[PDB]
Amino acid sequence: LEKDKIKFLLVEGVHQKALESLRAAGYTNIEFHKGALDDEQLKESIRDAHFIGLRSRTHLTEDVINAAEKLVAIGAFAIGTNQVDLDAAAKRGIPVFNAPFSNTRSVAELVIGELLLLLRGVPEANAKAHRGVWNKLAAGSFEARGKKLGIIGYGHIGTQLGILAESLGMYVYFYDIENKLPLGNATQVQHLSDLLNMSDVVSLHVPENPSTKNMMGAKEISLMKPGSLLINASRGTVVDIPALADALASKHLAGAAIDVFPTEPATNSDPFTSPLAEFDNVLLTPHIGGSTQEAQENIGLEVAGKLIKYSDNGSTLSAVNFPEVSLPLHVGRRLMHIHENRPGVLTALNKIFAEQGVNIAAQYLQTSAQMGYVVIDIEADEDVAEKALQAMKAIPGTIRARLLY
Amino acid sequence: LEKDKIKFLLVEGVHQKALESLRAAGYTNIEFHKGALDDEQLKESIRDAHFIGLRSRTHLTEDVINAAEKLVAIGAFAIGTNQVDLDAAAKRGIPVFNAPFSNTRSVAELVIGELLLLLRGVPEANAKAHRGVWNKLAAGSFEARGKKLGIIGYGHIGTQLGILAESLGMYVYFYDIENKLPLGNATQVQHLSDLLNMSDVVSLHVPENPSTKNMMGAKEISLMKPGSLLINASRGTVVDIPALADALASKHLAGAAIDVFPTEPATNSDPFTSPLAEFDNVLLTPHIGGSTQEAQENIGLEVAGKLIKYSDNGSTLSAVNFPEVSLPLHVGRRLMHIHENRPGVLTALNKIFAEQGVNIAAQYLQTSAQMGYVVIDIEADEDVAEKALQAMKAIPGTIRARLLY
Amino acid sequence: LEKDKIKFLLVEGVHQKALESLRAAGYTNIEFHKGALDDEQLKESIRDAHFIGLRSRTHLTEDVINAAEKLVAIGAFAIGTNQVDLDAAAKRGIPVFNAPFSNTRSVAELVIGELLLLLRGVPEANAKAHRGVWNKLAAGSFEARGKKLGIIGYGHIGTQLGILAESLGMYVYFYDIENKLPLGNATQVQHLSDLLNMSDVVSLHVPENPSTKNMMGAKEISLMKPGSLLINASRGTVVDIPALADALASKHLAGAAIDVFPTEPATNSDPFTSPLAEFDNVLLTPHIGGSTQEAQENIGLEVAGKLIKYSDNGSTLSAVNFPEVSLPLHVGRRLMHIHENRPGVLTALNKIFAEQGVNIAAQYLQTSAQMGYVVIDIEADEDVAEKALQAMKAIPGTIRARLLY
Amino acid sequence: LEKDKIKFLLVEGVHQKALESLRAAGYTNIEFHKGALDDEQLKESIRDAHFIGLRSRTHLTEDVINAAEKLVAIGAFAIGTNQVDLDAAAKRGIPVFNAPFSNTRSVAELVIGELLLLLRGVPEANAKAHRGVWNKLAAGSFEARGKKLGIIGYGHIGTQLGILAESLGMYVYFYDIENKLPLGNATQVQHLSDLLNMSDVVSLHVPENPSTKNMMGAKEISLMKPGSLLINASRGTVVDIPALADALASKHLAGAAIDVFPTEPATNSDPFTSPLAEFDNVLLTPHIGGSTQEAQENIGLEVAGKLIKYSDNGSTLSAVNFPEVSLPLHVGRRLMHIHENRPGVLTALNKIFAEQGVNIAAQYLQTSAQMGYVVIDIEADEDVAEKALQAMKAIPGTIRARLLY
Ligand SMILES: NC(=O)C1=CN([C@@H]2O[C@H](COP(=O)(O)OP(=O)(O)OC[C@H]3O[C@@H](n4cnc5c(N)ncnc54)[C@H](O)[C@@H]3O)[C@@H](O)[C@H]2O)C=CC1
Ligand SMILES: NC(=O)C1=CN([C@@H]2O[C@H](COP(=O)(O)OP(=O)(O)OC[C@H]3O[C@@H](n4cnc5c(N)ncnc54)[C@H](O)[C@@H]3O)[C@@H](O)[C@H]2O)C=CC1
Ligand SMILES: NC(=O)C1=CN([C@@H]2O[C@H](COP(=O)(O)OP(=O)(O)OC[C@H]3O[C@@H](n4cnc5c(N)ncnc54)[C@H](O)[C@@H]3O)[C@@H](O)[C@H]2O)C=CC1
Ligand SMILES: NC(=O)C1=CN([C@@H]2O[C@H](COP(=O)(O)OP(=O)(O)OC[C@H]3O[C@@H](n4cnc5c(N)ncnc54)[C@H](O)[C@@H]3O)[C@@H](O)[C@H]2O)C=CC1
Repeated sequence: LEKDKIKFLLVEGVHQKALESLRAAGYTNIEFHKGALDDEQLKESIRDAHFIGLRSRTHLTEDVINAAEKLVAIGAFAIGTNQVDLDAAAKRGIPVFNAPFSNTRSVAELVIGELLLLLRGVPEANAKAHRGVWNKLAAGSFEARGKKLGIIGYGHIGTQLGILAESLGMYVYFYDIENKLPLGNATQVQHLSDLLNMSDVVSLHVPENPSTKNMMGAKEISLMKPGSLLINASRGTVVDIPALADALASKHLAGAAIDVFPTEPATNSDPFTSPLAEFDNVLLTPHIGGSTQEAQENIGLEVAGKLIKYSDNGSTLSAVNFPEVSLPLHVGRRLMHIHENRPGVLTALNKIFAEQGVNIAAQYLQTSAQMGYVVIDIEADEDVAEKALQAMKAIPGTIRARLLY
Repeated sequence: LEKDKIKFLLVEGVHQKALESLRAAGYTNIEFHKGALDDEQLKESIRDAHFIGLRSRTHLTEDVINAAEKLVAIGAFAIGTNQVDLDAAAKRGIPVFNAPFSNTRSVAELVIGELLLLLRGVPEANAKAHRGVWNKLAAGSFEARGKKLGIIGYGHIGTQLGILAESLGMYVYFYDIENKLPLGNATQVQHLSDLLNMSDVVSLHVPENPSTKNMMGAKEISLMKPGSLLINASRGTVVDIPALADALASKHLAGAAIDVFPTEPATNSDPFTSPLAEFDNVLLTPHIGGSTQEAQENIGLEVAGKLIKYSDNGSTLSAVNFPEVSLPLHVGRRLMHIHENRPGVLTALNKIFAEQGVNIAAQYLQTSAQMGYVVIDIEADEDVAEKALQAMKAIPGTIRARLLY
Repeated sequence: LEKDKIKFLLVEGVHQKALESLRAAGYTNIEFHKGALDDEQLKESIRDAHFIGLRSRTHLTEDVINAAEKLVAIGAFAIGTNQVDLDAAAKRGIPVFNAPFSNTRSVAELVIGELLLLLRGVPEANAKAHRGVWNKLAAGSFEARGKKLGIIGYGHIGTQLGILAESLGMYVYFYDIENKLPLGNATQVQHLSDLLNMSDVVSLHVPENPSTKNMMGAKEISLMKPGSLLINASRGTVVDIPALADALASKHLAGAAIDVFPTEPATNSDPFTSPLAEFDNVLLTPHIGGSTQEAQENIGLEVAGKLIKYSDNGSTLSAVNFPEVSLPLHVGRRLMHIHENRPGVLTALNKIFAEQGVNIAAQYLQTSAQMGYVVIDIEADEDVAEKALQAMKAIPGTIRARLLY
Repeated sequence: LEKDKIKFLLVEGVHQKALESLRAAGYTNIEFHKGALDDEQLKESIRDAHFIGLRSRTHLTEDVINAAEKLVAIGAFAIGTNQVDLDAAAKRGIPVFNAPFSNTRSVAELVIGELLLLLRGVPEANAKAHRGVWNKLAAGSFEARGKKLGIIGYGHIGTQLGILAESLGMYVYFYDIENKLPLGNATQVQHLSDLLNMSDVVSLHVPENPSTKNMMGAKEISLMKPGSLLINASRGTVVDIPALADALASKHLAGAAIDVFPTEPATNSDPFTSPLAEFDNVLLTPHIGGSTQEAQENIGLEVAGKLIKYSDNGSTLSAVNFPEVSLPLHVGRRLMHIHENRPGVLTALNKIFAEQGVNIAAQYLQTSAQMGYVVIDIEADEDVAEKALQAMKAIPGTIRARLLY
């Protein structure tokens, strides 16, 4: 304590729940910033920080990282991590954590909201009325009850959209490359062409990979029904946008709602441009599918939590660049040791304790191609432990070591 | 039999379902127009029409009414009846029907879909995207789940909305002038000003009358929760729009969705205007709160129902310009008499039967200020019912009479 | 008022809500008894009572009734009415009311409770342990989730059992002689033999009529599956009990739960006897399917309510021995008149008013084979009304007449 | 391959599902008995058994354990393990498995079905019917819906019960020693004495330990609601039965249902006794709270699972007499070592590899007071893994070792 000494750098305004999680766990040394940092402020604030929490805007680059001399772990208080040089962090024994599934509710809700209005032609009607034009009609406008919703991608987000969708009395269909257990009354469809053929609304919730690239093409969309609707709040590489423009202006689709795009304005000052901008029957949203207070508080708890666990017990459960290891806290003293993955290391580490008659209660080592990470609980008094820490460090191939408690 | 001679006039493209169930009832004499008729064509095609179904643009004026020789009843295949001269129709013993509550589901689905998006600031963000501005920001966006919906007017629409909002995880509170039995875990607040203080979202669902006129004024809006949303898809008299504008401008409210206005464009070619058109964080819809295909079908089944029933059995249950009468069909010949509300008419009608030894089985007479309407079941031959009808037709004060069967 | 004068006799301890309903409506002249009355106390308490409320134990016999000289209406605060001489009451113009559907919840709950334990062999195990015998086994014992429940009789009770049954994850099947709209996920089965063939538990909810007499016979029960269960909380004539004994002792059925029997102990002191009494795997209950506080308070409100409505406005909606008539309360003064169903009466009644220039606002007459009942609102001051009341009485065929307000 | 040589012994008629999923895993060497084995047959059929699955009557005693030459692991296909000598099994490096929570649904369905009937006084009324007494009386019978269920111990069973009780319309409150996240609209009461004051039905679902021993004593029972019900299907230590008897006798409680007792009959031929056997308004069941066919199948899938896993990959996750170890299967040859918990063993094991240039990929060692258990993945040939195994087997302190693959 010596915890009043362990420093937390937090940028881009994470949720205050992250901060109150740290305090609750006795970590008060917090430097907090609402916005993002230029390099000279970043390189300067980070250099004596044991942990950093950032969002999607800060680039933790190989050099920024090597400029940080006391850095123990990194927390992406967000989903994405590409703003971070994982291999750079990993070579310095710095694990990186994220919040992969902490805003599925926000995405599910957005698609409900959006399909209701698109079904009803409200976006077109809303834009028209902001330009003085009144357009009252029932023809072409539908209720949601009794319509068939097709979910492409039945994961965390796809499944919970399913539930909200039944609650409103929609029939729910879905297609995954994996077989899944239908929830509520949902039905899996074998071929995508059949799902497309009988859905009134189609919503995509797939990840970003060669199999999902331009997955919704001219061909696929020609397979949706006349007057159907396409929503993409997944990833911007998933839908062929020019194919969709053609489909909107020929009126094969009645509308659409898009949140993610092949290229996205780098910041809020840069211009947004898309051929879909000229259609009033389309909703366009600045990749905000997950951008809520509720979600921002979820991520702030999970990721703040994840950092505290690692500080307090060395858990790398769910680290994205690192060997996963965690150990239930039972007995004696905890140490950890990150090193190059080569023979003899673990035996040298344990030999430090066998030689002097010290018992080892538990140990967990896991490896990646090039690196090994181990946690040991040993039974000894403070002194012996301080000293073994010292000896652990000298082991050929040692990257880093720490006495946790 | 007789049913073939009975001509039905349908204008303005009512729902096929009206034709279908008129047909199932044994009514096949039908002139159907998907469009509106012109003075010249209306007056020549209604000349021999026993019934007419119309929508919102056909104007049933005393001129037209008094020319239509054979007319028995009118059906407004809509909620409103301002297009029809109710007083003239009444004067000729012609009941007017409509469908005040066949729109319930469309208005509720609309309120939900709007409150989802406003909470998320999507309308404003969509507006910005369409003009090339990217505004990615999670501050101020909220999930719907966990928030408090405050419903004013817990009737047909209020209650069904509360159900949906509970399926979304919202907490449902309401305020009404009389005491209501709550559905699910909704909660009646006894004072309005508490209902407004606590609500994240307020939605109005009340009639148009002296007591609701500008009921949401500056005072009431100033009581709503800071950063809350107001939604009105009830009627256009109900909310002071200028005061709503001030509330939005000062940022006391974070948005609204208005579907009805103090005055509305008559045609669709007519221009629309509103102080609220200056806000991107406001949804403005052209009074389409009930404009769906499903609603058109509800209205179609129900109003045809009401005409078929009035035809087959004289029921004026739910007529809007008329004494309400209904009588279970059990026995004998049923006869119908419409007359001036003055002493002695009822007696003379019944005397036709008493004096010739004919037993009366049922009779229901109700009155308006000015008119009497009475249905009668008698126990007699066909001949007798026929002569009776003739005598009835000559009772002083008589407006019209009919042998139903 | 003159309401402090109108007397209510209440026997057999109806729920106190009935009493507080009467007070709320200004009727305080209440004689209340917990138990039932012998004839000499009954003939004596009833003779000056305008209304009586009884249960299933008091026999209101033709003579008891004729002994009551001020009796206006009868209320069966229960379902059954056979304890009452309907034709005797009806010939004196006394309508009889009941509570036909005010305990469906109590019956639905009982069958849930009972099928859970029967599935689990708990009744047998419970009786065994009260005799010192411990019998722990899993074989033959099942959970309710995933079992198929067959409802024979999908009415008020059958439908709500369905809902409770799905809540527990049972598959719900049913058979009715009428086509019905399935609730939740319930399925109608065309032939009874198929329902019997695939139900794990079968529960009967049919009325008492020639079509339901011994409906469950040896034949039918040989059609249930080995180890299935039969529950009857409908009527005692519905199930062939000796057929069921044979089926229980051969173990074709694993158990049963019966609440109603062909003959039932006339009172609580008389001996109950049945061949099913020797089976521990059978539940036997003293026709208590509907016997709850909740139900007793429901019936007390409905029936007390029904009496007050008739006193206050002459409504005979739902009277079981009487012509149904009711009139919305609009204008002037209300009178009612019960009479023999013969020509001339109604004309004489209305003539009383036509002759002196008094307007009639509304009238509702309805008839049975032998009797007519009419309600009239007329527009006159107190005096004219008192007098017409007097004249109404003298009309040949008049049974009874009353000035309500 | 090897899997054929691996003999599985199943006694006491476990669920077919155990055989099925053992088979799917590639394990077909199976001796199955639907019944219990006698000393003489058990000891000769287990002699070469690699695994054994048993129930409650087979007594795995140190005599049997130490004779069984080839035994690797034991599976208690039940919740309890008192029949197995855990300490002896541990001493020989033989883990014991069971299924503590495969019974959840059966106990909940039981509590519901019992609370339905007790509220309705059916047990007492059924008891009377069976001896020829008819007791038709609605006073004191209540519907379940609207009443308050008070759950003590909101774990696996507590929570799932609260869900069912909410489907029945009951209000769900709970009390637990640590803070729980409520499901549906359940409500955690912070003081127990408030939970007891307000409850109409109390149900206990807590472990057997020093803190629960007679936790429902005279004091606690006297705090329950007058006319309330107590249900215990947790464990027999938890409730003072004599004091429960006094509460029932004084009519402070209106009934109870007890499934577990301070001592229980061993065989089914043994006699049962309880002061509570004097009450008709008490349900007594022979500790069958989890005795269903479905539970037998759950337990069958799960325990076989645990044996198959320990076989295929060494996981001792959830073993009851053993260090818990689990390791993701990624690379190389996996080896397993069980030994005395004393300095120097770990080091010698790892030295076998370090000194011959063999890379260690993962390792998980956990310890009990007295024993060490460690799994290891190495990067080496088949020959090498084989010689290694031999050397490992000779490390001082070694109890047993195994080349998993
Ligand atoms: N719009 C926004 O602001 C945000 C976007 N997302 C994105 O939404 C997507 C889904 O997120 P989660 O549901 O949590 O991911 P998930 O992994 O839980 O769901 C992905 C599902 O897609 C299925 N799938 C993968 N490839 C497929 C293929 N090519 N064809 C058909 N099905 C396929 C997988 O089997 C899996 O079930 C992700 O790409 C995520 O990044 C997530 C949060 C916010
Ligand atoms: N946007 C659209 O196209 C449509 C608008 N509507 C309008 O919606 C409104 C509500 O419709 P329904 O629920 O069907 O009507 P409803 O008659 O069923 O419900 C009206 C409720 O408001 C309550 N109420 C009356 N005055 C009140 C006051 N002063 N303060 C608080 N509560 C009051 C009444 O007690 C009643 O419960 C009506 O004005 C109707 O014309 C209905 C359908 C479509
Ligand atoms: N156990 C008790 O303490 C009580 C018994 N009951 C009895 O339960 C029965 C059902 O009550 P409710 O559901 O309110 O009556 P209900 O009339 O609402 O339901 C009767 C249903 O049975 C169907 N049905 C009639 N005859 C049939 C036939 N022969 N074959 C197949 N289906 C047939 C009808 O179509 C109708 O849907 C009644 O007999 C009632 O008296 C009701 C309350 C309490
Ligand atoms: N009748 C039967 O045949 C069966 C009996 N059981 C018994 O049921 C009991 C509960 O089972 P599960 O819910 O699976 O256990 P669980 O471990 O999942 O739940 C136990 C809960 O009780 C709480 N608790 C512990 N001590 C407490 C105390 N002093 N006061 C209040 N709460 C306390 C714990 O925090 C935990 O939430 C166990 O004793 C188990 O052995 C389980 C299955 C069948």
